[PDB]
Amino acid sequence: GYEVHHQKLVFFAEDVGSNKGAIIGLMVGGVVIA
Amino acid sequence: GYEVHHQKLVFFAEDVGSNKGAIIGLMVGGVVIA
Amino acid sequence: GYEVHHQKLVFFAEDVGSNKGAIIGLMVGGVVIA
Amino acid sequence: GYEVHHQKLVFFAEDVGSNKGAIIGLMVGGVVIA
Amino acid sequence: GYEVHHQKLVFFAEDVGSNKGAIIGLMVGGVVIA
Amino acid sequence: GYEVHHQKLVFFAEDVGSNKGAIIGLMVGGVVIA
Amino acid sequence: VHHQKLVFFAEDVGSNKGAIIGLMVGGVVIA
Amino acid sequence: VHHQKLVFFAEDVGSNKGAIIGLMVGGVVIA
Amino acid sequence: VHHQKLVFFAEDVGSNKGAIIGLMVGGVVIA
Repeated sequence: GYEVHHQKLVFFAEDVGSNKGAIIGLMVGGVVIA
Repeated sequence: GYEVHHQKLVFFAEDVGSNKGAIIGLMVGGVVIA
Repeated sequence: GYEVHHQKLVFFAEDVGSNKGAIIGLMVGGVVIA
Repeated sequence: GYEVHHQKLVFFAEDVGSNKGAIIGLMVGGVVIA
Repeated sequence: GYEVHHQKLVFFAEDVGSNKGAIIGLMVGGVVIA
Repeated sequence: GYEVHHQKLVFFAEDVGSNKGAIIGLMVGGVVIA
Repeated sequence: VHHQKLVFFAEDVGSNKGAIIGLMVGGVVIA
Repeated sequence: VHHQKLVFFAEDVGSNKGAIIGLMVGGVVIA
Repeated sequence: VHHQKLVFFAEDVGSNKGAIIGLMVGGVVIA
């Protein structure tokens, strides 16, 4: 038998988040002047 | 037997989030001035 | 036997979220001045 | 002045491609038995 | 002045490609038995 | 002045590619039995 | 030269998505 | 020169997704 | 020169995704 639980993956926030600017989760080339 | 539960993936917020600017989940080239 | 439950995938908000600006789940080229 | 051209996003074989089995672009749940 | 050209994102074989089994681009849960 | 060209992101064989079994680009949970 | 039952199935065959060739001499068969 | 029952299945075959060739001499078989 | 029952299965076969070839002489088999 197996058992897996309570994992997590977070990216820039889990409770409170703001932003003034770029956030790119994945990119191939390009100019993020921001 | 197997069992998997309570996973999670988050991106920029889970409870409260604002934004003034770009948020790109995936991109292939392109100018994000923001 | 198998069992899988209580997964989740959030993107930019789950409970409360505002926005003044772009939000792009996927993109191929293009200029986001934002 | 901006320019963007000749991008691409090829999911699964932008040419002659056989298929005997499941292909899913997004799946929030289920059981895929290929 | 900006330029962006000749990008790419090839998921799984941008040419002749067989397939006998599952292919998933995103999956929040489930059971894939290939 | 900026330039960006001839990028790439090849996930799994940008040419003739067989497949007998699971391929997943992202998976928050589950049981993959290849 | 005596041939009998080159390929043989003795019960149910659930499906088929490919070539089931009893004998080949030449030519292309793209299943 | 006597051939008989080269390939032989005696029970269920769930599914086929490839070549099941009883005899090969020449040519291309792309399953 | 006398061949008989080269390949043999005596129980269920879940699935096939490749070549199950009873004999080879020449040619290409891309399973």
